[PDB]
Amino acid sequence: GSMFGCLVAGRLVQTAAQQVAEDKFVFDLPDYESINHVVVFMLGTIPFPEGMGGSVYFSYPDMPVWQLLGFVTNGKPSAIFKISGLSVAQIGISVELLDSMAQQTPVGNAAVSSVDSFTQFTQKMLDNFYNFASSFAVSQAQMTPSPSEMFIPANVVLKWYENFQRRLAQNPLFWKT
Amino acid sequence: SMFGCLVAGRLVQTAAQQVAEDKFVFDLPDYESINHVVVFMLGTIPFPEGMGGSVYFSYPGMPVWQLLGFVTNGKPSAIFKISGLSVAQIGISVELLDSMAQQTPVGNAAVSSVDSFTQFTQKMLDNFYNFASSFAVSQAQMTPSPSEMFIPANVVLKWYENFQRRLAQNPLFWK
Repeated sequence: GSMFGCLVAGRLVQTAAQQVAEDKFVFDLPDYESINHVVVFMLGTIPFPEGMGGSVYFSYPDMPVWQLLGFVTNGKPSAIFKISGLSVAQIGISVELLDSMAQQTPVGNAAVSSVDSFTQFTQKMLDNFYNFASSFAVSQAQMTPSPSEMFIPANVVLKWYENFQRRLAQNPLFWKT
Repeated sequence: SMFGCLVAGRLVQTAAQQVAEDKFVFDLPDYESINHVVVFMLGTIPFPEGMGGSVYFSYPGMPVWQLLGFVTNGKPSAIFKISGLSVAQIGISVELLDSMAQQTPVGNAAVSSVDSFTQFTQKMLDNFYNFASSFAVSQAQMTPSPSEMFIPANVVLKWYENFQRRLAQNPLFWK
């Protein structure tokens, strides 16, 4: 039956999926270049049969190409997936065996966490630093022997970042007021 | 029922509590585990012409409401970041679109607060530079390590001055 919902921010919820098989459902995403995230969820009307779950796929025609985004289950009946990166795209939902889904690997870049904003900035801050500062990095063997010339060890970046991750994992709001 | 409400990872709720002829409420248990909430129109009942929906969030402390954003006929769905400010509430108030136009949502789909995230970026920048600066060493004081790379301290300072200057002009210039 009709057990799935598909949502793109700014548009109306889709609840009528084309059934391309007994265990497969497909939504169309028109003008998908505009879309960063998709919300896929169970309608709450029909649960997954025993031992079953949902494998969520995305497809952009080039012909099609199905990339595994993640999963939807009875205990986790909704998810937000990032579509950015990878006119009419498709969202596919395959009803699979749970033990089969357990051996599948969804593409990284698809998962959305409560920490993405903080992680994205910090990584881009350090990348920005690297691209700028590494052009000036030198080994000791390469230095013009100036006794008072000040330097900063490059490996402080990794030590700061590793510390940042530990602090972020323990509390995403360690920095707040 | 006119609206749908979804905490990402949980089951969608579609049975809003009408508390007034123009206001609707969803109850959300355990808000400490709530990160993303999706509020949308079911597509059964549209707003009357000239009206829209202002979405508010309340968290206990004692209940304080906050403007998350809007859902309208023009934009029938919206995603809101919640983590960052055990039962919370999503409130949907039917308002004039002209009234909603002068309201300022604290939130965003990516961050709970535009101003709190600005504070985050500024603190991370300062914390990183402060940490890195601490290890400043003159060539006279360096202990021989052939496989270590060193950055000129003035280059590090220049990057820091550049980054905060650029972060000021456009807080999202990095992305």
